[PDB]
Amino acid sequence: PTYGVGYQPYRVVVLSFELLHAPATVCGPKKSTNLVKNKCVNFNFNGLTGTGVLTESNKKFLPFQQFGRDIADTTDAVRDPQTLEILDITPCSFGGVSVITPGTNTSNQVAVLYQGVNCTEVPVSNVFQTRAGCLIGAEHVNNSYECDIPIGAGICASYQTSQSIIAY
Amino acid sequence: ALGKLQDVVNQNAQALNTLVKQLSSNFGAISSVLNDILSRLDPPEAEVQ
Amino acid sequence: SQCVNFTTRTQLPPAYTNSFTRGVYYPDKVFRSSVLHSTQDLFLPFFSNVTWFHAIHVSGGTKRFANPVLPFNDGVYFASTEKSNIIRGWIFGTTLDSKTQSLLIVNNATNVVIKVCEFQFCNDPFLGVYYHKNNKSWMESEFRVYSSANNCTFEYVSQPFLMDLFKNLREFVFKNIDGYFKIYSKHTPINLVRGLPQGFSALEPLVDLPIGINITRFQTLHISYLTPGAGAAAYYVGYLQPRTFLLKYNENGTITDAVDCALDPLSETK
Amino acid sequence: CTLKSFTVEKGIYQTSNFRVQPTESIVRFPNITNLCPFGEVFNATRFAS
Ligand SMILES: *[C@@H]1O[C@H](CO)[C@@H](O)[C@H](O)[C@H]1NC(C)=O
Ligand SMILES: *[C@@H]1O[C@H](CO)[C@@H](O)[C@H](O)[C@H]1NC(C)=O
Ligand SMILES: *[C@@H]1O[C@H](CO)[C@@H](O)[C@H](O)[C@H]1NC(C)=O
Ligand SMILES: *[C@@H]1O[C@H](CO)[C@@H](O)[C@H](O)[C@H]1NC(C)=O
Ligand SMILES: *[C@@H]1O[C@H](CO)[C@@H](O)[C@H](O)[C@H]1NC(C)=O
Ligand SMILES: *[C@@H]1O[C@H](CO)[C@@H](O)[C@H](O)[C@H]1NC(C)=O
Ligand SMILES: *[C@@H]1O[C@H](CO)[C@@H](O)[C@H](O)[C@H]1NC(C)=O
Repeated sequence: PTYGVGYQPYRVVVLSFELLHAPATVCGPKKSTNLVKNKCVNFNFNGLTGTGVLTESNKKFLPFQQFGRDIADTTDAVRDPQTLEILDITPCSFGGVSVITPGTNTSNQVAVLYQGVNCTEVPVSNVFQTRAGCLIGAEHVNNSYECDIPIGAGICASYQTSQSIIAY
Repeated sequence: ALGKLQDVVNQNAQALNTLVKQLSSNFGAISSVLNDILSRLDPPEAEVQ
Repeated sequence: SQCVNFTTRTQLPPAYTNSFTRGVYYPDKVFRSSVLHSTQDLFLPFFSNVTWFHAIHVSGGTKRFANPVLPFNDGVYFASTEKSNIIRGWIFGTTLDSKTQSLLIVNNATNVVIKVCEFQFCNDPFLGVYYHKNNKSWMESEFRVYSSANNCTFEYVSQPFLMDLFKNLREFVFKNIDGYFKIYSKHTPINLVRGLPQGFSALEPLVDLPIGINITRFQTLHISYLTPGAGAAAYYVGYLQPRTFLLKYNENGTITDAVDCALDPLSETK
Repeated sequence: CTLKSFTVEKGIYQTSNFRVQPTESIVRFPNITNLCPFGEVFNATRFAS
């Protein structure tokens, strides 16, 4: 114990990494992040990458089955590798963006119809969740008139009385 | 008896299915998914596929 | 261990039967429901010739009935009909000697041991158990399979368990593809007395091992009941082929039925 | 700009496509494969010559 540091014992460990043309057996701890649901996220489950919204699912996956495919052969559901639960994957929402406009010769006020999108993913005063999509800038009216600008799903919009665009 | 209608519907669906299945064809490319090519090959190499 | 030598060696003649409509297993681990899906992979063609034999686990009586070495081809569907777990494991390889790497799978009384090594398999691999009269329970006490095992390339032992020492049908599918040895398994209670039962049951995957070796032959391993001094188990073997199958996933996702496209014109239409 | 005109008549015109991008990335893997025994080497009470 009283020798100089040069003559004192030193324990040495040498780590060598044998990398052959064979399947690897040693790896490092993967960085798994928290789970996020009901929000468009770029997910990667066990190397399966994708983009979509993860929602709690009622599908009865078998113990050994991981993914859920469909006729589209696209991953509809997954099994969270850490917590053994089933999550439905929905493609991140999208749709056409049309503009209900009375003739510019008449007015420059317009309404925007986001077709086939719920009124929750639109960043967005007036909002209408019609079966054809989310209509913005249109004032819903209970009174029914003759169709003027056919929006769809039985809803038509028109420029009328101060005047504004009314969807009925 | 409703075939005239049902038939029509099927054809529509059929076309879509075919169209959708065409997303999974290589057409000579290394892979049928753009994301894999982009993540693996650099633009100079990826652009041909 | 040290091999046990038997002066007299014999093997029963092979027998042939019909595969009927078995050998269907889940090709991948992708769930599905109420859908008819076509998959092209190595499957057991329906109504194929099945080569089957009997495994003698008791002598009564100095003749050693040794199992034969069977080719592996692209994969093997192995079924065992037995009361007690007579069939315990298999050996896979090409030369089945120390020259080339060889795989050995076994399910002893303790656990499942799977080892890929340059084994030197014994001429008559022996697994022997004796009845413990005081304990009123059989206990395995002899294991002489390989004379030596050098330069092991893989080892995996399952968790310890106790094996119990109206028949049971245990079906297995072994497929060596891309250096992966995939084992799919199914266990059912079968009331038939003889012959490969006719019916349908999908085989769930059991485990995939990246052994990455070449396999062309394999042999079965049975248990020997040592007694102070007739219902021998039976087993069947078939060879898979590249085929296209239409599998019908039901609501729960269990494959309710399958259709072999290339079996007959009707199946081709289906 | 969609119609290439300054004057737009009454009607509904498909102008654009609304798409929602991903807010963040989620990565999940099976958390434990095994656990290499490095402690048996470093924390060994006695070392070899
Ligand atoms: C790892 O996953 C298993 C699976 O259920 C879980 O029991 C365990 O708590 C997880 N470990 C950590 C550190 O999260
Ligand atoms: C605008 O429309 C009205 C009728 O709706 C018409 O009388 C008028 O001439 C139009 N204006 C122009 C500049 O064309
Ligand atoms: C939009 O989402 C809300 C809550 O997620 C839901 O109640 C509503 O029905 C959705 N819109 C449509 C048209 O279904
Ligand atoms: C339309 O009438 C319904 C009931 O008839 C009522 O609930 C709704 O608030 C009315 N909408 C408007 C904009 O007045
Ligand atoms: C199986 O092969 C044997 C001879 O190799 C033949 O006699 C028998 O008929 C075959 N099985 C069937 C079902 O044809
Ligand atoms: C085992 O490997 C070593 C070195 O890799 C080699 O020298 C030896 O010959 C191998 N064993 C046999 C039986 O060849
Ligand atoms: C699905 O599984 C549940 C629970 O295991 C069972 O109650 C139900 O009968 C099954 N249905 C089918 C069609 O197999």
